[PDB]
Amino acid sequence: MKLNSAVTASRRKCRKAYFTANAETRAKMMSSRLSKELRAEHKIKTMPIRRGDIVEIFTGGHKGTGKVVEVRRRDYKICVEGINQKARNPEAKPVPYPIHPSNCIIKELYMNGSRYRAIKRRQERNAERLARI
Amino acid sequence: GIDLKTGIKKRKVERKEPKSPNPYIRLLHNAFKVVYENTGEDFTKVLTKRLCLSKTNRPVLSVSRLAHLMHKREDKIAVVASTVTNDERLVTIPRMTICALKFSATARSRIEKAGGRCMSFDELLAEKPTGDNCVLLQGRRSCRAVCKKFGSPGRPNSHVKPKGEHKGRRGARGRHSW
Amino acid sequence: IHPLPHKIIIKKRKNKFIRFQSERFVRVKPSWRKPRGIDSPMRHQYRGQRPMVSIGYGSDKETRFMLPCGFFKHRISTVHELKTLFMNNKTHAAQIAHGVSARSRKQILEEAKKMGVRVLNADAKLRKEE
Amino acid sequence: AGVQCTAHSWGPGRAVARLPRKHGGIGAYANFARGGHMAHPTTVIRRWCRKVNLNQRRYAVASALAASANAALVEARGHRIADVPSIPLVVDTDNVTKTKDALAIIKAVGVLRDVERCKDSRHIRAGRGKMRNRRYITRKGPLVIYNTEDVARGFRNLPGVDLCHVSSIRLLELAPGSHPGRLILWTKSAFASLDDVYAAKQNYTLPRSCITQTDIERILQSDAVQKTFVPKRDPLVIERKVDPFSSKEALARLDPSGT
Amino acid sequence: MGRNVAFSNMRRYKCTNKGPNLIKNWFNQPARKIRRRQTRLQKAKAIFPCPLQKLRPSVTRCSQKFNLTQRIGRGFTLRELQGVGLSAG
Amino acid sequence: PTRIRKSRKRRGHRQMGYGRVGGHRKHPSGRGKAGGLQHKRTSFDKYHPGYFGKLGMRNYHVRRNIEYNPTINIDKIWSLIPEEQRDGFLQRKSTTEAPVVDVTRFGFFKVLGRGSLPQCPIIIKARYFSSDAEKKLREVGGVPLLVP
RNA sequence: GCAGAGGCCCCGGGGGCGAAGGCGGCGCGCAGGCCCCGCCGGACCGGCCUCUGGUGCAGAUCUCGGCAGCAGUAGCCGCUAC
RNA sequence: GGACGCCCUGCGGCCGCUCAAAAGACCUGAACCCGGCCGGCCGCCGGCCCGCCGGCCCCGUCUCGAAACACGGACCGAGGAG
Repeated sequence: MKLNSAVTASRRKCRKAYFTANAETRAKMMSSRLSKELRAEHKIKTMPIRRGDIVEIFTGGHKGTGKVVEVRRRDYKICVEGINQKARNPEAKPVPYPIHPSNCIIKELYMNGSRYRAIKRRQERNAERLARI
Repeated sequence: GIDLKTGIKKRKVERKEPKSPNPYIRLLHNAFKVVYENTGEDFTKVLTKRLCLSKTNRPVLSVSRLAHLMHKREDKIAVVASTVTNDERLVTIPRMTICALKFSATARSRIEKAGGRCMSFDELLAEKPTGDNCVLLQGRRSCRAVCKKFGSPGRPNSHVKPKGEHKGRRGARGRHSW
Repeated sequence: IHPLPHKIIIKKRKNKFIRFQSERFVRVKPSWRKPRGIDSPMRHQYRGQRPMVSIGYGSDKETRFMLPCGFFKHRISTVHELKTLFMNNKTHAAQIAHGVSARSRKQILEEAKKMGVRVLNADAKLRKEE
Repeated sequence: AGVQCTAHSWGPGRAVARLPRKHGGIGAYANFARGGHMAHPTTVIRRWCRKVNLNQRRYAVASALAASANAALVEARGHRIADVPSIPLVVDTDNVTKTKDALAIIKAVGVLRDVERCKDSRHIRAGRGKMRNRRYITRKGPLVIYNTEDVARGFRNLPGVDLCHVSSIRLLELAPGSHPGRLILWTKSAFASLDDVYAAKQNYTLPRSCITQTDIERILQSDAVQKTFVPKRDPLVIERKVDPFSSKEALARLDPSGT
Repeated sequence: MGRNVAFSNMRRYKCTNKGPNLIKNWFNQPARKIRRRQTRLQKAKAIFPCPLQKLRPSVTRCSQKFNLTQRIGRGFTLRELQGVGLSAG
Repeated sequence: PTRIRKSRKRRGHRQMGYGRVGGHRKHPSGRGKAGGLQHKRTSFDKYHPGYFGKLGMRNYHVRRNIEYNPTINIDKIWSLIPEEQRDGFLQRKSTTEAPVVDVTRFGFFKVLGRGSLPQCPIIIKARYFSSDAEKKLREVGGVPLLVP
């Protein structure tokens, strides 16, 4: 059970948080498990999804691997490259099938310079936790 | 079709069972009713019905009443279908066997200190079920304050008292007041 | 699949005791309601009126609740619940509940087949092979 | 609610009904009206809390604990007691600070089947209970009463297990559903201090024990009661009316000489 | 309906729907105990050695109904103080 | 509560137990105990004698503590002695050492004589005493005594 | 019978292998009602014990929403006119 | 959020497409009411193969007494009072 009474277990209040979250919270909420190779490399279980990330969806329709090309935060869904809806005619624009970030596992990350710093910041806080918090 | 109202005074309801949720009372009523059915003794019929009576019908008998009631017959076991409450006013209680549905803590101690026995209805059923050397004793049923105020205060032959303070002189100062 | 011999089931009224004036208006539903009006022809039971529900219409206690196959009904929802019918319920029979899915109905029916318990709805949801 | 509208009755003579109506004739301020006040609105002044005397609120706990000592009652309350070595069960358990270790004690003492029956039970409740923060229902199982131990940290997450200190035992935990017979795992310290808790209940004498149903059948079956029993007189033979005149034999029962 | 009924000494509810608010609900009881404990705990922390309560005298309960019992009173008289040789300060 | 109530069993019965000829109307007999000397005189006379009038001297402020006089009886003096103490006192008799019971300490001011003291000298200390109290107390051998 | 609460539903109640509901049709009950079956539907639902009620409709010139016959009816006849 | 083909002066039809499903401007889709096809001859209760015979005033309501030429009520759904 939860001993911090300051937090809410109300279905209505919690759902409002998800539906109406600030962008900075929406981004963390949209996170995906790193692959076991990346877990050994960066020593972090999950990273928030970015645009340039190779991802393997283990979902039911559209299971596959792809690089994210669009992150739609308002719908809370990401669009990898490759995974698309069936096209009515061959001569038509391909529509990406929106996939939940939770339905996919990251295979490669866009390291940037802020992402390197963020992995370091988390690694330090995780080490302090591992030292008997 | 059949005139069956000319001489019939109508069914009269009685407590054929104990309305008590208390298991022990239901278990003893069934126990003594089975005895009464098998052995048709008045003592077991009166006990069977006494167990089914309501709390208002069954008043407490004190250890000073039972002493006085059993003064001539200390040997006979005094069967009460309610609770024995001690009377501190009787400094010295005499020794007797008593069997009651309940006994107050002071009344269990006083009788035991005297050398008397506080038996229970289960012990009576085991030892003297039909009721040999036993007397069924009862408390005063009209002792209830509510019983005293039943009637029509204000009527000439009431001898009752009004419910509430009243504090006025009309009808209360005499047969001729009012 | 065969019950105890039993005594002929006699039903006092086949029809269902429709409420009064339920034919005239859709708003009055046919569920029986005691007629309770000052000038109610039904409550006065005048000639030609509908019949009135009474305990006289009650069926024989010995054959009451019995289904036309001579068996009584116990509504089973699981294979553990086939333990009521297992405890020597030679008189009763089993009905599987409507919620129970065809996956579970197959398991329940196999247990019943071993016990010899008769299942009233044994064709239910058996649509070809899933 | 229902009374912020300004509605006054249009009155007799407009071929309308006589209920309060607003400016356009919309019905208002009435239980039947849409947007009207309730006929008798709920109030917060209802008595929510009932009163129980200490003596009876101390009989309830004691009788519930007595039911816990009764395996038959504990099985009837739905607990899996087949492997539990004794009921009541007392287990020495130094502070257990890890759920894995707590489960290992539960597996050894045979309470695990009950702890599992709770885990598997997790389901979504039917009704608006789901909406009103009561979404998941899990069957209630072991109860761990503790004293002088930190066994709480270890058993808290276990599913269906509730933990209470001997000093403050709760009847609602003792009799979940108003049904006596919770499986209680007593820690050695708690069970050996139970008599101290009752002794420290000041002027309280535990309700005196009474007889059981089994003991009154034995007492009724005792020879003393059986000796008092007298054999009942033989009953009337009712028979059924027959026409005696037609049958020689039927007349013979009533008129032997004539036939 | 009547028969012998003691008459009521209850007063009719006043200001029931409009007025000062003459209803005190006690749902704030469990949480008032908590607030009051915390205030005492915080005041106690602010003066650790000092007790929260000052010594107050033993005084006879007033009236003939409680003459022979004693209760705590507001404070010591200046004669009681001179018996121990202590000024009011 | 609500489920096991009579008004739940009156559904479908219209009037709800109040009668066709005269139904539940608001305040048919009036509001309150109004009508005592007029329309309800029969009730206020049959069951309320003394309701109307004035009967005594009026004290503007009764002083509840000067008025309070608690009473004991010659029968309950010995229950005030602790039980372990009482038995020794009873056998010894001891005119030399008989148990003084200050009823004032136990909360009582006047000693009445409802029943009977045991036959052992006692000594009872009280603000006031009845006549048949002192007679019963002094027959037992005890002395009525007054305490400040 | 309804809607909620605390329990129970012997490996942990029933459910996309189809919930509630809707529509028809059996059965059972003196009846209030209950059950099942087919079909439509597309995520929830209970039996039993204990508990709580804003708990059951034919009426109120009842409220609000829909809507019939009337009825292809009465009418679309001020200001000269196309 | 409707592929393509066809016929349209066009409006729009059609075929089908996307989808698990049109769920197509929207979940389920009731009752009243209505149209096509399709039986039947017409309300209730009782008997029988089932259209004949026999019984059958309009309920609620106050009321001595209501089928009343007393009152309220077109219909249906939801809400609606110890």
